[PDB]
Amino acid sequence: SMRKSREYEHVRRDLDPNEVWEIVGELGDGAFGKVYKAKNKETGALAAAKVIETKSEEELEDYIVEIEILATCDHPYIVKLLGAYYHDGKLWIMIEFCPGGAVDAIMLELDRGLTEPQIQVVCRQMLEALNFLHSKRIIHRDLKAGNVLMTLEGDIRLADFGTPYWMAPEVVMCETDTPYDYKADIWSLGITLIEMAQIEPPHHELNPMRVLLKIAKSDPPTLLTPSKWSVEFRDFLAIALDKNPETRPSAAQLLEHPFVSSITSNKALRELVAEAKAEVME
Ligand SMILES: Cc1ccc(-n2nc(C(C)(C)C)cc2NC(=O)Nc2ccc(OCCN3CCOCC3)c3ccccc23)cc1
Repeated sequence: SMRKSREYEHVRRDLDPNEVWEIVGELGDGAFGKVYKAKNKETGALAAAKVIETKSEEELEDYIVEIEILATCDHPYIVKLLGAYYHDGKLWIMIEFCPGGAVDAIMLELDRGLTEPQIQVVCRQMLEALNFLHSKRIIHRDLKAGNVLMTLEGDIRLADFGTPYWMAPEVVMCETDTPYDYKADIWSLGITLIEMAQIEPPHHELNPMRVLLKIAKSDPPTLLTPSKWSVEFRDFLAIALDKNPETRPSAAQLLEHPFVSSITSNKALRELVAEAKAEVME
């Protein structure tokens, strides 16, 4: 047999998105692609929409993988799928708009890194989400501050905009599957905490040519000024930034670590997003 133009479970090809969704503007960009802000026709709910110019039905089948993953990952600390449409020769993906901004953009505008209680909340929530991702046998593979988006309410939304300062050593060294692929996120998480503490990641100052080398041959990175930080934090990094994927701890194991195991309030991150919000206009 052979199938032509299959009907995908979370996609509607029988309806224009412009019936439901009003294009309000361009949400900036990098080298990611073409993303747009949009308003709901019935409710006025804000959302972000990306559009891809798919030539063939073989291409379309590739790009919908992102939709299948987004749909199956319904969790309080992960971007949330609202819908997908395939109209004309354009695939539309939409998720709930995030008005806090990426954690790195927050750091840029304040010209300062996060405080420790700020880092603790991000860490605990990132951990809750990774534990869920690994629950579904899904690996992120590109964790960094730029993929941590913020709401005004105080909670993160984990994203992925699909140079390698956050790459795990076993992945740097690889020349070719393995039972400890999920662990690579845990290295990247650790590098993300240092990025959040010091604005930039380790080895930021080097020729990018040298970065894979440096990561392969160096001892795990540590905080530039340990005295400024808690013992719980330094210890957390030490066991998270383990070069052996086999002895590196799971997301679940770290949740029990005293650096995050008593964090219940999201307050410090509510307070953070507000400062950033207040300095947008002045
Ligand atoms: C191949 C592939 C497969 C899966 C993914 N993938 N995996 C995840 C998990 C792991 C977190 C569940 C998430 C994603 N994808 C994303 O999070 N992708 C996106 C990033 C940034 C965006 O917009 C910019 C930000 N914008 C403005 C602020 O408010 C939020 C929206 C997006 C706008 C609309 C639709 C998707 C967007 C990625 C790639």
